[PDB]
Amino acid sequence: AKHAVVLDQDKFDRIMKEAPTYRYVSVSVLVDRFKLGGSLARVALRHLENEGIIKPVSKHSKQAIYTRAT
Amino acid sequence: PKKRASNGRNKKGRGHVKPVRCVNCSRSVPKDKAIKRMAIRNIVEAAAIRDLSEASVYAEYALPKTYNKLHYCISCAIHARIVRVRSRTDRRIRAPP
Amino acid sequence: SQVFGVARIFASFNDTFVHVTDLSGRETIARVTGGMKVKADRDESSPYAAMLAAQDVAAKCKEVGITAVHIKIRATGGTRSKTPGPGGQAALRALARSGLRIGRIEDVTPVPSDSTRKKGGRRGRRL
Amino acid sequence: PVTLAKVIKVLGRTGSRGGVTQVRVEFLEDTTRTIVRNVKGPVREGDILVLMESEREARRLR
Amino acid sequence: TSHCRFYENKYPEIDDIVMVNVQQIAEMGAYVKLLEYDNIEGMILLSELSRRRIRSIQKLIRVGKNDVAVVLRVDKEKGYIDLSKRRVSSEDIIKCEEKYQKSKTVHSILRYCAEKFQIPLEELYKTIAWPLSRKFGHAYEAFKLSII
Amino acid sequence: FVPVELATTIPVEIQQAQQEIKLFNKWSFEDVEVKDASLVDYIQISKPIYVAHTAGRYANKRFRKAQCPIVERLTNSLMMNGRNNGKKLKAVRIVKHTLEIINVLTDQNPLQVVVDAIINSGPREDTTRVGGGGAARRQAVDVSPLRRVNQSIALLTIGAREAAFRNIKTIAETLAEELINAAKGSSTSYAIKKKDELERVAKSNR
RNA sequence: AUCUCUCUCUAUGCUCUCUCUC
Ligand SMILES: [Mg+2]
Ligand SMILES: [Mg+2]
Ligand SMILES: [Mg+2]
Ligand SMILES: [Zn+2]
Repeated sequence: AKHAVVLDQDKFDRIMKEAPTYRYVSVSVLVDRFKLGGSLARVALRHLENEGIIKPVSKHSKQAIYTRAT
Repeated sequence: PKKRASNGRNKKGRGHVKPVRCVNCSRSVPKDKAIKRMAIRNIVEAAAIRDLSEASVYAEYALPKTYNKLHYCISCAIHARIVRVRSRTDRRIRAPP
Repeated sequence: SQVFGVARIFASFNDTFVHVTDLSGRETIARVTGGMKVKADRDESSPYAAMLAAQDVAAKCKEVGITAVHIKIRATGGTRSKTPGPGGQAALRALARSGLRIGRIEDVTPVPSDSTRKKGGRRGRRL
Repeated sequence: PVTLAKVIKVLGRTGSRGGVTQVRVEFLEDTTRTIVRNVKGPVREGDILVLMESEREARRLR
Repeated sequence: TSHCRFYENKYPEIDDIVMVNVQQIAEMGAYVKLLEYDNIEGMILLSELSRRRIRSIQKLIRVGKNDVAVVLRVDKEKGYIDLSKRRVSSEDIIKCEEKYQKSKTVHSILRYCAEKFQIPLEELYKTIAWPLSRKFGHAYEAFKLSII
Repeated sequence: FVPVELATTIPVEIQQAQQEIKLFNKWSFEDVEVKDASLVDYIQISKPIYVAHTAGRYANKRFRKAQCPIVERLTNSLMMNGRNNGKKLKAVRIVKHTLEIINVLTDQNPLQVVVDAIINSGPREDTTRVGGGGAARRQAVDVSPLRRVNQSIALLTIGAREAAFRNIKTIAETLAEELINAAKGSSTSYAIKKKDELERVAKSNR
C-alpha cells in the first residue's frame, strides 16, 4: 500500500457512505476497496462502533466480523 | 549340448523346406520353428454384443468370427507373449496346455 | 423400410478410416479420417480417436438420410499385417451407440495366395 | 454433457505404478450395460461414479 | 497497476499463434504467460510440448525463457487456455517470432505515455491501438504505415 | 426455552432448545442437499457435531475417513505448511470465522455453501502418469468419489493458502470468498480453475 | 474355444591367494 494510513475527513466520510450496502465490514475489506491501508483502519472501525452504525457478529479479536443494520 | 531331441522343430525325413515371414518382426523363419497360435475371435468385444443386438436390422443374426493363423516366430514369440520358457526337465510335454 | 450404407473401416495398425460408401461403393457419403480428429500422432491408432471419427461420421450420415449400415472391416494385409489392429472395434462400437442400425458386419482383409517378398529383409525388423 | 454410473464389482488393480483400479460400471439409467472402466483412487461396491467420458474404455494400464 | 490485452478483444481465439514466457513447471506442464495476448494463465499439457522425445525439460523449454506456441482450447466465460507447442508448423515459427517482436514493440510504445501522464490505461489503449487494429489487423502494421 | 435451575451459572443459549436440538455451535446441520446423486458416506453431513474437533481413528480402515465431518476435514486440511503443523484449535477458529463470513455475505446456511463448493470444484476426469515407457503419456482416468472429495478439499485449502501468502486478507475471509466463488457465481477462484484445467487436460488425452 | 495388448536408451572398469592331523 502507498501509505494510506491517515484518518482523513474525506476518507472518513467515504467510509461512512460505503460501509452500508455492502454486508461485510472489515479492515481487509477496507484495504481492498481503496481507502485506509493497515493499522488506523482498525481504529476507524472501533470508532464506528460506539452506538449502532455497524452491528458486531464477532466475539473475537484479530479478525473482525461486522454487519451493517438492516 | 542339444536342448531338444527334435533339435530345431519337425524337419525329419524332409530337410531344407519353405520359409515364412513373421507377424511383428516379419522375419524369415522356417514353417516349423514358426509357432502357430491360431486366433479365433469374434469381430467385436465380449461386452460389445448386447448393444449390437439391441441396435441392428437383422434381429438374431449372431456373430461372424475371424480365423487368423499367426506365425509368431521363436524370437518375437516372447516379449510378454505366448510359449514362455519351460524347465529343461518339463520340456518333453507336447500337450496344448 | 431402411436406407442401407456400407461402412468400409480401414483401421490399420497406424491410422483409421471410416470411409462410408454407397452400395456399389463408387460414390462416397462421408469419410472423416480417424487421425484427423486428434492432432496427436501417438493418438491415431488409439481407440478414442477412432470412436470420435465414427461419431462424426454418424452425425454426418444419420442426420441426413442413411439409417442402416453394413460394416466392412479391413486392417490392411497382403504383405502388411493381415490382422485387425486397434481402432476398428471402437469404431464399430461408436457406430452402434450413436444410434445407427447394423446390416451385418464382415471382414474383407486382403489375404494373398502367397505374395511378393515383404519388407524386413530375412533377418527382419529389429526392435 | 453429464453421465453417472454405479460400481458393483472391481476387476482388480492395474498400472505400471499401480494404484489405479479397473472397475465394472453399471448404469443406474438402464442396467443393461456393464462396462470396464478406469478409476483413480479408493472405490468399493455400490458407489455412484460420475463420468465425463461417455463411451471410451480401456483395460490394462501400461 | 498496469494491465490490458495486446489485441482488440478481451479473450483469445482458437488456433491463435502465441509466444509463451515460462513461469513454473507443475504437473500438466507450465502455467505460462502468453505474450501475444494479455497475461492470462494457461497450460501446455504433457504431450504437445515437442515433436520428438527429448528427455530433458529444462533445455528445450527452460524456465524464464520464451517458447513459440499455439492456442488449442479456449473457453469464453472466465479464463482457461489449453495450449500447444508441437502443433506449430515448420516455418510459421519465424512468422510467430516476428509477431511476438511486433507485440513487444507495441507494448514498449504504450508505457512511456502512461509514465508521462498516469490516467486510466484502458482508455489509453482504446485511443491509441485498437481502432487501427480493427481497420486492418495488427497495430504494428498500422505503425509501419504511419511511419511510411 | 425451558431454563434449567442449577447452582452453577449456565448461559441462556445453552438453556434454550440447544439441549432439544443438537445442531452445531449455533448452526443448522439440517437442510441436507447434495447436488450430485447420493454421494453420502463420502461427504458425511447427518451427524450433528457441535464443534469440528473430534479425536478419533480415521486412517485405520479403508473408507472410514468418510465418517469425518466435512468442516473437521476442512480444518485439518487448513492445518498445513511448517508454521502450522498441529495447532488444530487455530484451524477450528479459522473455520468458524469463515462460516461467519459466509453468513454475513450472500446469507444462507454456510454448511450448504461449503458442500456446494466441494461438489463443484472436484474433478470427474483426472490424469495419471501411466508412462508408455516412462515418457509424457497420460491416460484419462475417472476419479473415485471419496478421493475426489478429498482432492477438492485440498485444492480449496491451497487456494486460501495462496491468497494469504503476503496479504492484508486474513486466511479465513479469503477462504470463505474462494469457497463462495467455487459454489456458484463467478468461478474465478483458484481451486476451481485448477480443477477445470485438469479436467480439460484429461479430455485432450487418453 | 474366451486369448485380450504393449513400450525405448544404458559406454567401460585394472587390486593377488590358503590348508591340516586319522
Ligand atoms: Mg526322405
Ligand atoms: Mg519397408
Ligand atoms: Mg534398412
Ligand atoms: Zn517373430
